[PDB]
Amino acid sequence: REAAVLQKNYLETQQAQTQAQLAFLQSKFSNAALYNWLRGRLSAIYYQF
Amino acid sequence: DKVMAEIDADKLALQESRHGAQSRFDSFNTLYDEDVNAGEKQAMDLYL
Repeated sequence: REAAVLQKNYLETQQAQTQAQLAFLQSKFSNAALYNWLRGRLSAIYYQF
Repeated sequence: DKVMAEIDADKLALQESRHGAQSRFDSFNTLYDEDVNAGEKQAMDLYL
């Protein structure tokens, strides 16, 4: 039983680390929002060019 | 580490089964080594 409780604590640690990775993907500067803005602005400039 | 400790406690359970199997074997062996009792042999001789 104590081994299974330690296993559940391991799974909670895995959930917290996956949340930390998701927060890093949100909070990085080179996220999807920067690339979305880049492709929209560059499509406009590309068409006028 | 806790997995290994579970293995240790299971070995303790197995030893405690083996102790009772040992006591049962020894009690049946000392029952078998005396075929008749003193009173049983006395009752045989009294019937005779």
